[PDB]
Amino acid sequence: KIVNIGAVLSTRKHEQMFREAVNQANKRHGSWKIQLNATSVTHKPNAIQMALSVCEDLISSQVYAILVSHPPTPNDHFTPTPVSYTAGFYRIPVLGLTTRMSIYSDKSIHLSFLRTVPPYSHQSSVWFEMMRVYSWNHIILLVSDDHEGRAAQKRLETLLEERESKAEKVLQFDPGTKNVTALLMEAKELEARVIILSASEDDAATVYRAAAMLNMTGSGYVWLVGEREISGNALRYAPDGILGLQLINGKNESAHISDAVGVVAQAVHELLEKENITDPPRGCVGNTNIWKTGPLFKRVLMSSKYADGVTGRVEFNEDGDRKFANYSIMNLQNRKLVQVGIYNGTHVIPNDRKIIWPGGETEKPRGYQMSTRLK
Amino acid sequence: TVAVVFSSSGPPQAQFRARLTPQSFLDLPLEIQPLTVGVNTTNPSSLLTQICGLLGAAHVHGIVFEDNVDTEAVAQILDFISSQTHVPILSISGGSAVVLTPKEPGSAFLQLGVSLEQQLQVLFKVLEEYDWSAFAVITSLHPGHALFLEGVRAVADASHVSWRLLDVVTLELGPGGPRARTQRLLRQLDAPVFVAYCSREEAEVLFAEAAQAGLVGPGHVWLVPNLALGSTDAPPATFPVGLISVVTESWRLSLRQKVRDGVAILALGAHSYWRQHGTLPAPAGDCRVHPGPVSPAREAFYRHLLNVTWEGRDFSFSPGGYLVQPTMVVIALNRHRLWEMVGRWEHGVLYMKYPVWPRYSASLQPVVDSRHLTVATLE
Ligand SMILES: *[C@@H]1O[C@H](CO)[C@@H](O[C@@H]2O[C@H](CO)[C@@H](O[C@@H]3O[C@H](CO)[C@@H](O)[C@H](O)[C@@H]3O)[C@H](O)[C@H]2NC(C)=O)[C@H](O)[C@H]1NC(C)=O
Ligand SMILES: *[C@@H]1O[C@H](CO)[C@@H](O[C@@H]2O[C@H](CO)[C@@H](O)[C@H](O)[C@H]2NC(C)=O)[C@H](O)[C@H]1NC(C)=O
Ligand SMILES: *[C@@H]1O[C@H](CO)[C@@H](O)[C@H](O)[C@H]1NC(C)=O
Ligand SMILES: *[C@@H]1O[C@H](CO)[C@@H](O)[C@H](O)[C@H]1NC(C)=O
Ligand SMILES: *[C@@H]1O[C@H](CO)[C@@H](O)[C@H](O)[C@H]1NC(C)=O
Ligand SMILES: *[C@@H]1O[C@H](CO)[C@@H](O)[C@H](O)[C@H]1NC(C)=O
Repeated sequence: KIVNIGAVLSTRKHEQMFREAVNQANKRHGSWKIQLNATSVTHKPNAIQMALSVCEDLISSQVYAILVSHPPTPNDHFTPTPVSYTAGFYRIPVLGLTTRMSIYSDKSIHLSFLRTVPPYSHQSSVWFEMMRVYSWNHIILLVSDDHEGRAAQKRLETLLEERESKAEKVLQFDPGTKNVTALLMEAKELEARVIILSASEDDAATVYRAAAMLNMTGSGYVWLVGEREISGNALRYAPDGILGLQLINGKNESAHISDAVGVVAQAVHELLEKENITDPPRGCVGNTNIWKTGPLFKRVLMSSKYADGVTGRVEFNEDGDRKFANYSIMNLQNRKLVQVGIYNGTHVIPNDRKIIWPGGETEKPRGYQMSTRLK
Repeated sequence: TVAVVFSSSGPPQAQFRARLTPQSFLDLPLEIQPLTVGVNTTNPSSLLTQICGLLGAAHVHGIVFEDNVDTEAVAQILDFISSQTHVPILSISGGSAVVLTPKEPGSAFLQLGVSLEQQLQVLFKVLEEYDWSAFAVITSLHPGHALFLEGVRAVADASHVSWRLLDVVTLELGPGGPRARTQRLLRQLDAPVFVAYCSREEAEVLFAEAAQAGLVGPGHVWLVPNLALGSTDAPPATFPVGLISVVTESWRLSLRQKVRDGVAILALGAHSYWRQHGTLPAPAGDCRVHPGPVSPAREAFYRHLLNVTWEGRDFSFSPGGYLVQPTMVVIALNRHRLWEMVGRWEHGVLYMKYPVWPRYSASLQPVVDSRHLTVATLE
């Protein structure tokens, strides 16, 4: 039989790069039983035009799976949503391989959606781990008000309540808001001396500037942030010594395609060795009934382990996301990011360099300076 | 201007033609001349193509939706459309009645229903009134069950009862699955009342297993939320007698009456704007051609549309787009396989009609108890 899968990509060169990968995938373990195809489209400015073009792709092929990317990001959020609503109507399993928004994990809204990269919510796992290793026990949290930030608040709390630590003074602020010094002053008389930031590239620049007038960047105090906090217009204003972090091979946009076709190909062979495969419907128009075996496809696709992954081991969790991902810690010295360690799945192993704390010292500055003057 | 969309029909087209001419049907003080658009075979292509095709002309100032139940994916599409074209929309139907909790940051979906938590609030009033105070929770692996499972534990803490819950069970109830494993978990159960949460397709499978395991007779009674029931009127087989579910006030009404309520909200909100700020907020909506960079004026009309009272009812909405404090009712399945209104819930206090639960039997024939007797006193 002929199994047809499609994808949506950015550049025509990448689309041809995609087709080359499926050819090598076919020659890897293929046979005379089932053969494969590929089909590709390109982005458009108006999302409504994309949605119509999405099932212009669908009428032309018995699509079994879709792929989506957003290498050009005038809107990093609204680019991969039109494909999800259109394909999710027929339970077509759509895979996304470069998108880090946390909204796409709520499966009640998006019925079928998978990933090959963990989102921003899973970032706080490394934050808590560094706390245990470095023995920091009094933290100040600082988060935005959008759903992108509120997810981090819940993630840290359940990870800390398992040991009954109860982090103190979680502060919120409206996104896109200037003059946050009315909020920082409330965090000026607090005992804890370590701040954890999680916001957007536009808000992070403001708080970095706002901290310059409060001596919040001075010695004794230690900052630690997320991936998006130090990649953008805010890096120029960032204070030195911020122990940020990054992804190992994110934004590659090329190794993911090789990984995505490998896991998909293993799934279609594993599934087709069964009964009652019925094929998807032909046509955006003229049909109203969902693919009768769509949920079955997503069910088997969840636990499909993959060994020879260019990015590494590929596996999925209960909600659907790449688990056991890699994280590479940074540190800002003389306006240049330098690696100071590696996070590998569960633990952290730093070596080969000495961490430069923001004040310029060379000894680990502990927090919790007991305020002698009481109220 | 107000638009009306028909998205599902066993052809009422006499009623559709009845809504063509009446530009003076309503008594609301506004230009309520409606334009109607019909839809056959609702789907992402036809729904998207026709919606701004009609919006491309006549400068309509809002849309009103209606469709059939058992379709759920059409809920997000309407939200997606309103995020771009920046036009307020209102859904009064069964299909898009179920509430989506996360909505797009700049959308104006304005759903018409009740949240999952609010339904649980009314049920626990019923449960405590008869003082059953002991239940077991059964949920399938349906999207959104984790949200529901937090509802019971949170509500059971903000109350003054022991609320001795025995156990919680989870089991896959699709077309394919191991019935023996579910049989093992079902037979190993003992509880007076059950609170189950499942979709309609799971419900038929679940209650089929219930009778085989002997969990249907007068020794038990079931509670399910608004989702699990049928369309509204024709319950299938295997639904046990004595079912309980909470449904909003418009449970029993005519489709033509619902539309008049829908147009009333848009008309009353529009006229209320003219009195306060003035002169008919700018009605404008466009499809793909340069849509929605930012909304500095229509967003101000959004707030005016939230609070509205009409014909002695309160329709105040929440930023989440679902009704706040509606006059919910409770229905039950009697011994004629129909639905009978049992008790209202108005202004925070729960009324009733049966002082005691009549508990049926295998073949009607009401069951009545020696140890229970009616006492008459005075002050
Ligand atoms: C295997 O994949 C190939 C390559 O995608 C499939 O050929 C493609 O077939 C579609 C359907 O007719 C063609 O789409 C049409 O293209 C014209 C070009 O102007 C366009 O105007 C139409 O609106 C329509 O979209 C597509 O062009 C064609 N591919 C190429 C490179 O020409 C083939 O059918 C697949 N076969 C199987 C069994 O999966
Ligand atoms: C009921 O709804 C009306 C309808 O708009 C509300 O009118 C708003 O009133 C507030 C009060 O200052 C203004 O700030 C808003 O701008 C008004 N809406 C506009 C101009 O679109 C009214 O406030 C609501 N509540 C009550 C109690 O009447
Ligand atoms: C706004 O910024 C000014 C800086 O000139 C500051 O004095 C003022 O306190 C800020 N506003 C608030 C509410 O703190
Ligand atoms: C710290 O801030 C105070 C006022 O907030 C300012 O007067 C002082 O100069 C700052 N410290 C330094 C070292 O600049
Ligand atoms: C992306 O990943 C591939 C494979 O890991 C690697 O060869 C390549 O150098 C990376 N970068 C780019 C820009 O392709
Ligand atoms: C990524 O994590 C794996 C897991 O231990 C590790 O072996 C590898 O060196 C890490 N870095 C890569 C693949 O660049």
